[PDB]
Amino acid sequence: QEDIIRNIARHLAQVGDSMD
Amino acid sequence: QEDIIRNIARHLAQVGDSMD
Amino acid sequence: GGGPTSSEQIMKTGALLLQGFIQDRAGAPELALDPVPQDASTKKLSESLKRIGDELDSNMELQRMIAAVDTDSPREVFFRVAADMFSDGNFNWGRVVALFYFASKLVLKALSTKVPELIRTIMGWTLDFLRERLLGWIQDQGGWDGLLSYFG
Amino acid sequence: GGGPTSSEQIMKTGALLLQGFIQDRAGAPELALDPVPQDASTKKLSESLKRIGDELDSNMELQRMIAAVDTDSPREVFFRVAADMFSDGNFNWGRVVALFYFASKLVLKALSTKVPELIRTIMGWTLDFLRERLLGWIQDQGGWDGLLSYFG
Repeated sequence: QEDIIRNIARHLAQVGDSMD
Repeated sequence: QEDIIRNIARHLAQVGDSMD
Repeated sequence: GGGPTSSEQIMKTGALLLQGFIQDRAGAPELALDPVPQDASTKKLSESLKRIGDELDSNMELQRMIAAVDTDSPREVFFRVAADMFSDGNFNWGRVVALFYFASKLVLKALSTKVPELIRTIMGWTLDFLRERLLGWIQDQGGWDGLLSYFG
Repeated sequence: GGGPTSSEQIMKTGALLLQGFIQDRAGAPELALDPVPQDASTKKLSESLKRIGDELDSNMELQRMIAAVDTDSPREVFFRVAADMFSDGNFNWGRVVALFYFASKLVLKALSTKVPELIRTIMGWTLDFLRERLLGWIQDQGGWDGLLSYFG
């Protein structure tokens, strides 16, 4: 689970960064 | 969870019964 | 009364945007949510948020990843994701927006577990009443096959 | 040496059918499973099982229901389902077949958790070796952007 959560965060961070 | 498990069993029992 | 830069205004507008955003993604008249009051500028912001929410909903791989987390303890999940999202010490509006989006998905995931338990609770009452008050009559009908007959 | 009705033969043939069935549904040369030895009659049985396995795989609602169980403790899950399936005291071959099918799905669900942890374990070794033995050289390249250059 702890790795699934990490994966989501980093995809969200990436989505967020790619919005610029 | 305990209800999810019950649901699967009863669908399996039903599949099994409907095989006849 | 501070302007846009005051923390007062930031928290106030933040709560309005967030709530409007999560409600819009949560949408049976019984389940109708009251609109958040918004001036023009906050309205434009909410529109933007809703469009981005819709594009993010289209990424199936993100949806798969979100649905795979166990939200047995959603608060723990929320703060882990948030911490991780901003761990590198960088900020941008995209990340804030994506965080709001994750909060709205957590509402829907929580509901996915709350609704069956709500159903179970009310079934408990109903079947308990049925067993003690109606079962004798239902037996006289020969059980639920009687209702088959009744409906033809 | 008992015939078909002896428990010896029932357990022996049962293990052969079950294993052949689960292996067939588990199918990269490294992941090739050795065939179970079967006389003609056991072979016909396995064919039948495999066809039923394929039809059951097509019921998307069953697949959704199976994937929703938490197999944190798969043994507990297995015995609960089995007990429930036969709780009414009835038996038929369909139910036995559907039980075999559920066992094969549990293998695949267990693998779904085992494989990422296997990957994590080997990454642990690899990154540990990388950190202590290769990092200095990789730094001299300016990190992984060096590999970008190398690949052009």
